[PDB]
Amino acid sequence: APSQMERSITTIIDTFHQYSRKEGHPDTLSKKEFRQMVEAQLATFMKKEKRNEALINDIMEDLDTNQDNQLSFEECMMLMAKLIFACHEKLHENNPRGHGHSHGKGCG
Amino acid sequence: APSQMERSITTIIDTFHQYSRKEGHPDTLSKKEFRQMVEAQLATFMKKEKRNEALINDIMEDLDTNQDNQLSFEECMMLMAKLIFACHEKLHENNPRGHGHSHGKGCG
Ligand SMILES: [Ca+2]
Ligand SMILES: [Ca+2]
Ligand SMILES: [Ca+2]
Ligand SMILES: [Ca+2]
Ligand SMILES: [Zn+2]
Ligand SMILES: [Zn+2]
Ligand SMILES: [Zn+2]
Ligand SMILES: [Zn+2]
Repeated sequence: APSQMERSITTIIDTFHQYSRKEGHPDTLSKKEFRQMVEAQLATFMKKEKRNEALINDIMEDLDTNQDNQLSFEECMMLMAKLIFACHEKLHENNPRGHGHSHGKGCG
Repeated sequence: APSQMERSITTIIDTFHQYSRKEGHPDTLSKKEFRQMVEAQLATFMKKEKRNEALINDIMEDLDTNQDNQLSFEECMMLMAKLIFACHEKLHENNPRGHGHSHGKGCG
């Protein structure tokens, strides 16, 4: 049976395809598809981005490294990598040591 | 509420910590912790590695880029990146177009 780790990897890919298949090339994200994905799937991790079209505009341009106005899977995974690392760092910030009790924030 | 994508990112980090916290430094994987994680969490994605200590030995040495005999989070995420890309490619191989029906293999 698929492990928690394998399920998580598959779900990341499935989520990308849920938005990439809507219009244009079915394996790339148009601006509209990327914004939809960010607002629906990263509304907590990218809370300031969902309500701010401005930062989404910067991020699309940063990720679109071949300047073809769509995000390939490989281009979009640069964002996933940044999010994973940021979440790891924030998880540690929210779980300080030495309090003799647990914390439950996770990452934000 | 956390999205499927956010849940997947958190679960990846939680799975790393489930094995990194067992011994030694609580935020790095010893050889024993890494092998345990691979055998328990990547038994399908890395099916040939779980039953083959040999390939796990190569992978640990490839990932341990500072040669300190443990995998940091950053070092271990190089493996996660390779797995995500490999799963994406295999998902496409298992879902050929033009058959007029669905396929259900996912990635392996
Ligand atoms: Ca598309
Ligand atoms: Ca592009
Ligand atoms: Ca450890
Ligand atoms: Ca190391
Ligand atoms: Zn794809
Ligand atoms: Zn506290
Ligand atoms: Zn950690
Ligand atoms: Zn078929």
